[PDB]
Amino acid sequence: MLKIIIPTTMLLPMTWMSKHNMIWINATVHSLLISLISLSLLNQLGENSLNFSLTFFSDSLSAPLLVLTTWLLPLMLMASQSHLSKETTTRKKLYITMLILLQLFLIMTFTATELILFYILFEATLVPTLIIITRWGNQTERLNAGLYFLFYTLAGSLPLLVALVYIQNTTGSLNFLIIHYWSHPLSNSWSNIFMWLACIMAFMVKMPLYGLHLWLPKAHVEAPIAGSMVLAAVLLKLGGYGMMRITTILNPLTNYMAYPFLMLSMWGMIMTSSICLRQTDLKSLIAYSSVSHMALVIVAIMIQTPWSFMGATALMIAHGLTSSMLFCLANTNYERVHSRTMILARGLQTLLPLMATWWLMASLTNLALPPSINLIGELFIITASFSWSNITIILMGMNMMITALYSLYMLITTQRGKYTHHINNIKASFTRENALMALHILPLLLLTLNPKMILGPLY
Amino acid sequence: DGPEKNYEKTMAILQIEAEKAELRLKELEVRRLMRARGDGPWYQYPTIDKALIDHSPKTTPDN
Amino acid sequence: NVLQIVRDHWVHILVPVGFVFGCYLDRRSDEKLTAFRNKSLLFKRELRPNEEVTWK
Amino acid sequence: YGPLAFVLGERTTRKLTETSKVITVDGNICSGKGRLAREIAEKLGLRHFPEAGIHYADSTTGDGKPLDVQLSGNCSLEKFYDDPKSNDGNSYRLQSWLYASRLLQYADALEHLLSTGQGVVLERSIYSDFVFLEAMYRQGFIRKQCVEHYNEVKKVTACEYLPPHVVVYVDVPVPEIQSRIQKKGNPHEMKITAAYLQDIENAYKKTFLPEMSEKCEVLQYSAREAEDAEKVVEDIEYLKCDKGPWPDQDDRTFHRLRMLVQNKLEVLNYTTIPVYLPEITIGAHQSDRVFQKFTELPGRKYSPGYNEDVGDKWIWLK
Amino acid sequence: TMMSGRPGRVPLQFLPNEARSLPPPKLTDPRLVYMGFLGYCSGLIDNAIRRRPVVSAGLHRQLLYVTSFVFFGYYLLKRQDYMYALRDHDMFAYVKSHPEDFPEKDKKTYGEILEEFHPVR
Amino acid sequence: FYIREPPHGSPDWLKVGLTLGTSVFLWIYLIKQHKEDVLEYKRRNG
Amino acid sequence: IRLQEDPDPEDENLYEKNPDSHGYDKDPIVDLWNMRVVFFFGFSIVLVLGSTFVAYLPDYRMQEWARREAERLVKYREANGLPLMESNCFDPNKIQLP
Amino acid sequence: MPLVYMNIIMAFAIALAGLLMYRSHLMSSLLCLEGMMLSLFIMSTLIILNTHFTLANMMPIILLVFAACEAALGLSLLVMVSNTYGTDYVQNLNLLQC
Amino acid sequence: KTLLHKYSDIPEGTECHRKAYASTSIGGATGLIVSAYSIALKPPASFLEGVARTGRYTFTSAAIGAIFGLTSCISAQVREKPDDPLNYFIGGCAGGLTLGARTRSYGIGAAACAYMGLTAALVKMGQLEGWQVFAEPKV
Amino acid sequence: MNPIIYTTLIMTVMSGTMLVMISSHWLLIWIGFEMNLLAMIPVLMKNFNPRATEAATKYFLTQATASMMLMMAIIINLLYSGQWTITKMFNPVAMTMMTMALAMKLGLSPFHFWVPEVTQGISLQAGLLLLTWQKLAPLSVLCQISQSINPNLMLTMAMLSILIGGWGGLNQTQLRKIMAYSSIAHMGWMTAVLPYNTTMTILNLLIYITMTLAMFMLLIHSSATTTLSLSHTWNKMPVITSLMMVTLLSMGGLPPLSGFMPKWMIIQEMTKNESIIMPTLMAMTALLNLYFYMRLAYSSSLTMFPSTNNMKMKWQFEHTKQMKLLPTMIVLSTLVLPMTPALSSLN
Repeated sequence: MLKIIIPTTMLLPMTWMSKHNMIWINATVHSLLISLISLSLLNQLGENSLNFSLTFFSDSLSAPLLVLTTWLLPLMLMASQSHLSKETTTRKKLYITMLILLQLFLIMTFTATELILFYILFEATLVPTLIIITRWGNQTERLNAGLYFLFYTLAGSLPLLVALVYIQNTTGSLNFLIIHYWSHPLSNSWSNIFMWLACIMAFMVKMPLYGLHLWLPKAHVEAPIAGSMVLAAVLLKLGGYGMMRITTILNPLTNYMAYPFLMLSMWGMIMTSSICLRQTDLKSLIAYSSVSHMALVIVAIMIQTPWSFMGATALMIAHGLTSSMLFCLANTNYERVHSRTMILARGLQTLLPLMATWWLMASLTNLALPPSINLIGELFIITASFSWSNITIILMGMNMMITALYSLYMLITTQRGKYTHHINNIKASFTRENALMALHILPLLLLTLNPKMILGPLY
Repeated sequence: DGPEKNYEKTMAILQIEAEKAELRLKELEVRRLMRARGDGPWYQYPTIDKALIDHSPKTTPDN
Repeated sequence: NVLQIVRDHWVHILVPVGFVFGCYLDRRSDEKLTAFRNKSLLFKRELRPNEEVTWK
Repeated sequence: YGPLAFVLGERTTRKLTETSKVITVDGNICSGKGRLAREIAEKLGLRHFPEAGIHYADSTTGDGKPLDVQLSGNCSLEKFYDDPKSNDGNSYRLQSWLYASRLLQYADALEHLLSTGQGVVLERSIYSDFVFLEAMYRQGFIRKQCVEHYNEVKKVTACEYLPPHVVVYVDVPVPEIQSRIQKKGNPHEMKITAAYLQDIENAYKKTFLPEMSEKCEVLQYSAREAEDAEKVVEDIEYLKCDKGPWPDQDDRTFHRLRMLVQNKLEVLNYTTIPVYLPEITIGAHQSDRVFQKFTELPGRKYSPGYNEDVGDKWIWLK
Repeated sequence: TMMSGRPGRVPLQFLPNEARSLPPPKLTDPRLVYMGFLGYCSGLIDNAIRRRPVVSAGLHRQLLYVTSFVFFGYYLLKRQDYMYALRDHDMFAYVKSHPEDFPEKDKKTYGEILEEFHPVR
Repeated sequence: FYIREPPHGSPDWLKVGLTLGTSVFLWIYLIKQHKEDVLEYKRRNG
Repeated sequence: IRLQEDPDPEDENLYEKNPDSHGYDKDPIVDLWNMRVVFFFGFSIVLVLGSTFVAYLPDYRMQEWARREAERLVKYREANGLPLMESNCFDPNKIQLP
Repeated sequence: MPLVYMNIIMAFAIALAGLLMYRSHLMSSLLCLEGMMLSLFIMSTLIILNTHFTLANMMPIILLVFAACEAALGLSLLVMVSNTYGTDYVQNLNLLQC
Repeated sequence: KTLLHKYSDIPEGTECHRKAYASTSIGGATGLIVSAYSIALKPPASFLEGVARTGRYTFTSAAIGAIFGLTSCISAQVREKPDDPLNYFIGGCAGGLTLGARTRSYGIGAAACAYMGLTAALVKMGQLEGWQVFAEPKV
Repeated sequence: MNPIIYTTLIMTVMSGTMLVMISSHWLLIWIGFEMNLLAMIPVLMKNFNPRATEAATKYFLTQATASMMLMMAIIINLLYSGQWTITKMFNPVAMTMMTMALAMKLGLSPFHFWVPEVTQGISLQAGLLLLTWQKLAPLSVLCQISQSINPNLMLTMAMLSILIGGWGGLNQTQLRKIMAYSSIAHMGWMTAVLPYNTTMTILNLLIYITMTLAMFMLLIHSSATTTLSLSHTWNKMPVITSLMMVTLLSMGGLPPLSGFMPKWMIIQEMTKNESIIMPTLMAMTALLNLYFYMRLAYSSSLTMFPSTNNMKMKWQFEHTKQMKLLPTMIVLSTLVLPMTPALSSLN
């Protein structure tokens, strides 16, 4: 894994020692080359994981996420170029360094073979994200959003640290391979119940769960474009990755303990999709849609069936791409009109035609038009839940309908109608923004042709 | 590279980690026993040195 | 004008050198974990003539 | 200078002599104080510090050439003369910056006196700066809260330093000062109102002269008497101010004072007290812009001696 | 506590002569390299604090930082290895001396053992 | 440029020499110690 | 309440100074080369070369191997009359029931 | 333990309660500190004399020496407090809070 | 510690009156300690005011303890399930409601019900499962 | 204070601590504590203010009561055992009294009331000495007598310390009081593992000393004693405030910074002894310290507060005095996590 890690680390000295003109160019070029290197990890032996070393391993679950992060870094730099132009060279380099540290931490989290190291790196991501949000946000609420994000995540995580240390003491090892191979069943005792809660709750917080999702809207709304992109695409997926990894330890109690979170996620998906219908801010609407899709992912993980896990992996990747693209599309309008109110900018299809097509494709993926990977994941999850209970179809179908409604309502309001007369600052879309949208869309559409890559280990 | 490389490396990694887990549990047990009993090198708390005592004839016989 | 080009565009050598170094260190770690190179019960074979390791 | 030097036996008292004195020549605007101060410094063999201006710190730092107003001072005396009651707050910004400059100059003069033993002659000082502030407040140019901020800064800062031994006040009647201002012909100065000068004089005589006279003796000279610089120097030579702080001061207090004076930032620490008066409070964006501009100024990016742009060399081994 | 009262421990000795039996830390150890990296970061921070050129000024000072950190790290690593080796030595000796407390367990193959199957339905 | 001579000014050649010499001595001492310890380890453990 | 600089007008359109801005910077040369770097190293290299690399990635998932083994097993079991799939994953004899 | 040990330990307890329950003056609490020191001297002396710990008959004298050192420190602080406030009242040590 | 031994010794779900008395004693002791600390740190103006504050705090604590013990024991009896933590949860929520009544605030009552009931259920679970708040050093 | 006298007094404080950490006789340990108090009182009042005198008086009274209680405990142990050696304490009442005295010296709640007041009254340098060096001797004495300590009392004091140090800091806008409350919380963390593993207490003490030295030296460099005064520092010396933000994050315990390792190892050691509720409550309560750390960071570096015009003069000049150890202190406080296994050296 050092083939990827070491170059990512060298990205920092290059960025710091690069000329003021050339920071973005060098960062983008070398990040893209690193992403190209990451594509080698997609080749996964079916039976066994790629155990590169004692510290690091990759499987059919970690590989797609690593590729996603490496891909995301250059898109994040491209998106963040515009609003950081006025910033001084040192601050721009610090922002790029925060992004690079975040990528390094995420890669090590995904490839780490020990749960304690995974915890250290997974919590470590808070610092760069917190710094980004609270230093390069454009609103007074960036500080409160940072406090909420940090404290929600830490309150979830710390009991996880206690539980992991206890597991290390009892089983004797926190290496995932040994844990999987031995994996003695849990007993239905209050102590084991609370251990299950401690293990699950941190990832339940990271993956916005209904009742623990309040941090996500504030953080995504108040964060800069790059921070929103990472939070939606990758940081949420850390919870899913950990929950899929951690579920091995808690085999039997999961059936008994799943019902509260299963019900919360299933009803919350409807609740948040309905929330999206009446939201007045584009970023907030995108965030709530993210919440709903991650609720679908949570249901898939809790059910603990192979098809559900494959759907969860596919949905994680597809949603990361789609939500990042949606945030970037909203950010372009925000830069042009300097407001996140949906009503303020209208009829943008006439003014900016190609951005309208980008919006259409992003919304279609959001509403799971087949054969999109979004639909593949959602359909697999839906079938697994149908096996879990035939009555599940009602809520899932209602959620599908509400998702289509809110996605196309966003598209109609922002990109359709008569243009807002007074707004005169709309200017022809730059090649950079269209290139960012295309870089988002094309990999998602291409991944449909070969869907085994994003279908996870159980495939 | 061929699958045999990964197969063998996984075997080696598993052996190393399992040995470490067994050693960790053994260390925990050993420390518990030593602390409870005090019969081992660890947890040997200090006691007064017998060299300090003076055995020379005292002022009074009955000492 | 090479002296000028390299003096202000040498930063482009860091990350590829990083990739090279990473490959080297990964091969070293593969060296470390050679215990059951050909001692498995599945891939254990008799070394073909002119071979010392199955690189496993 | 350092604590180690004092431990070794570097003592201020030995270097100081009868010549070692701080002489402050004060007066109203265009009172001729500069001429007498220069003559006194020349005759008594004392270093002369010209009156602190907006750009004195620029003179003492870096190249020594004045920097742009935005980077250093953000205040204009000409603006104060033309528009005394501007909503910009230029009046109190000017007054506070001038007090800061005079505090720095007093620190530098004390450092010179305590390092080399040579006396220093100053044109006005931190102790006399309140005269202009009171006139501004009386004339309505500045608000009461600005006066309170000035009082807080002076109270925190001025106490540390030792007052001057000899105060020389050159007194010129205000109408003659008006005629002098007309004769000099500076357009902005001509706008000075008579009441403002009268309040300057009132502050001086009612408050400064009595308070200074309490500590030591003050030599008050009329304009005709001031012209005879030799007689003034003789008067100074025959002063005996046994009362006052300097005879009380010993080597320990001199060590403390020299340590304070050497560290200019410590001297100016409380000039930046976090009192958010609109006049002197600078917003975050403007502050960032101005600080970036100051950093880009030649010779200011790095610590002195490490700026390659201005010709510093051997930085790698320096 | 623990190793503090180990018999034969000379007071205020960083490395006992017994440690020399253990292999010395390799000068290319990753831990020592990280200590040198810490020294380099210390030099950079010193330059930043004193407002000197961060990466070019004071090469002698940065060299001294790196050398001091590596020099102390070598001995710190040696002592750490010695302490862990002492722990392992004592643990194995105690296991040997108390066979009853650490009994060998009968090894049953998974065929013999019965583990209940919980269906994921 | 500066009217007041820079406090650092020219390099303090005594300070630079002492720093570089101390670094060199520490490195040489470390290398000799490593060689000695390797010899001792091989000797005691054969 | 404070002396602060006027809010900067909406950042000057990069089109005004350079009509073919391409975004990515104020300086046109860096704009062109940034666009070229992005397009080349993502579209031409990562998407096309990377997509080809994924498409022809060697089948280490053993799908074809599994299919061939299944074909062999089906042929043998049908020829010998043995059931196509045995109900017991592991041979019963080796298991020792309580 | 004989009853004299009871009485001396009771004296220490009483002095501790007195010191921990201030009223107005600081001198009284310094006197309670000195009383605690006297009680400690008496206890140590009784123990060392009953047990014939010959080389420990000096410990009370060192205890007294450091008790007087503490008393001197207390008085030197009380003088400054009185100078700064005009009284030894404890209520004037109120500038520092929490 | 004798009061804690008194509360523990009575079998759960039995002798509800004695259990309530033990809980009331524990609440009274805790209230007395809190009142002492309040009187010391925040001085009372008069001896009568100090007595009033002590009485108020002590009665609130005693009422909380009495309600908790009475409700928990009665629930254990009626449900007939002695070791269920839900009985302790019900007792704790009743204690929180009593605290809200004494403070004459609904919000205090509801927050106290939630937190105190959860804490009491956790305490019962610790009894059942042998959880150690303070663990003897065993390493 | 003449610098020679100051050097002598500081050496006397350090010598008292050394006597505490070097003596096998209870009398000499108590003598070391008394010498520490005698030397420290003038040091706290090096700058003469009424606040300095008030802080010195409060400190003297609290430490004198602690010393008298410690001497009574020593005498009781002598009465019931006849031994002067620092070892297991053979009388439980003496052990309780000694624990109370040593906690009062360390400022462990419910004996914390003096720490914030004293810290606020004294200067930043005297505060650094008070909150880093003074902690050493009582912790050393507690480590030597850890076996005799009743775990319940020490753990109760530690938990109360954590809670109170977290709560009080939330309400503080004065940097020195914030540091005092954070010190209370971290000391509560250190004493929690004293019954279980002393090496963990030593490791936490070292990390805490490094972080507190870095923080106090940074504040001295910025000459800030209030949050608003620290707010201006971004205009003059941004690097200082950025490093302060990093050090604050380490103090909060966030991974991957070095502040994480002490909490990590304390939790591990407590869990090994079956302590699960106590570590969970301690870790959760640490979030409040994180909260006020983050508020300070927001004020100092993450957000740019309004400055004043006179700062333009300060831009021209440069900091005269250099604290040599500050960069290494920052690096150790923030970037030492990858080197935790080295916690067997002090072992």
